[PDB]
Amino acid sequence: ERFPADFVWGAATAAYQIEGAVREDGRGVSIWDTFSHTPGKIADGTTGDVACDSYHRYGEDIGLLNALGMNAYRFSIAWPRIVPLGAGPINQAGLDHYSRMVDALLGAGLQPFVTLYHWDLPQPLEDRLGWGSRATATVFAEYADIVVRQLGDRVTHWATLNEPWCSAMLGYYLGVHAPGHTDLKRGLEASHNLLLGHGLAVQAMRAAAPQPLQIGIVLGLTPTYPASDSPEDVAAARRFDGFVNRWFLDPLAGRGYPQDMLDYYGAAAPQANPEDLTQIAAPLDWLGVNYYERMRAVDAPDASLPQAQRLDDPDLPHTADREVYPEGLYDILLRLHNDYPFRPLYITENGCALHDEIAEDGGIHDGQRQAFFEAHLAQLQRALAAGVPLKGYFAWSLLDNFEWAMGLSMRYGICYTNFETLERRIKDSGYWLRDFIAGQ
Ligand code: NA
Repeated sequence: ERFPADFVWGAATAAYQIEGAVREDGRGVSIWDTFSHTPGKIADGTTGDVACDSYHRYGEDIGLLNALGMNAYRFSIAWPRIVPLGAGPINQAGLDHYSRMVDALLGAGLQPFVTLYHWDLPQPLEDRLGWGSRATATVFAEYADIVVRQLGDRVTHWATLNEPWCSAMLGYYLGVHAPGHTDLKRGLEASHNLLLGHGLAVQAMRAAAPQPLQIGIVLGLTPTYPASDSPEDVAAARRFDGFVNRWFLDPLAGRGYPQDMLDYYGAAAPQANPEDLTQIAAPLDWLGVNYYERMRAVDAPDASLPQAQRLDDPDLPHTADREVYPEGLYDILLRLHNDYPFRPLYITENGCALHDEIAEDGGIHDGQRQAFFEAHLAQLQRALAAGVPLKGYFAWSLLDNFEWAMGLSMRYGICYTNFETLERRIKDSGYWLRDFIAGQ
């Protein structure tokens, strides 16, 4: 029933999703400014131009985290605020902003867990192919250096990237995230340059740091299960597992890219010399897992790569946008612990979206979200029992925000955001986490 006395308890956000103030204090244009301002890309016509106004209202965010009894806050720094041209001079006003925010967090007893890259590539870099270019890896590392030099006296726990599978595949293969390209080959190239940027950044950060750091990367992992034991469905499960999970885990673990996937991708695979693989495998202090759903896979020979489609289970619960499968969190952690070298581990996102409203009494009665937390935290207890070296849990999200291609329409917060007034209110699931955490 109990977590470690020193366990990290937080909630998570990303800069473009919450900050607003997109032109303020020298901020440059990101690929998500471009993409959200492109008609038709966002479901509901919204942008991150205002979002939660957390650029001005991070004090209110800190107020929520305190009310919840949290001891940590996962958030991202916007590259466009720091190096507005992407490769070029720094913007001291950007760094001063996050400096003040860091001091405010520490003053409140909240450990900052900083993500350097949460999808907001400076547009001038995208103009030169973005993650399709190796040069972008080099300048990511330079950005990482600058940030750690200024803030690494106070922040020990850093993640280079958030969810490179999204940035590469949704951004450059499927076209549903910024920058919105639709080419497999470019998606795969982007994956390699993201990974190379990660590895270069780790090295740069260790050199630039004023004290030893605890550096990780954050991956979205989706445990995958064949719908039957047929060779066709099992192979479809392996292909999906490789496309999402092992493509990133293996090179990070020093195992190269998975050979099955290299053979499957054929001519679309990127050109990956041994020197790049050595850099990609730069030793980490921790690994973050973002966990939402499983994939129950059936073979789908006529679909695009990886030729595997989800077989829905209507007896399972569904949220606004996903199937619920808490057991998958235990499965993927047990696999990491036993099969891969990363440790310790943090759950850097876990949460759900629902059609939340303010009820007549003023509260938000999101029982399904409460039950979602309760069920996933039970699986974490099981994983801890099995010896998994788990050191923290961050709910996605602290508050409702701009949820990428779904816009403001898809509410993941444990706090409700009124996007007209910018008032935040804690949901019932938030109060449950508060009281659960206080018990711990
Ligand atoms: Na439902």
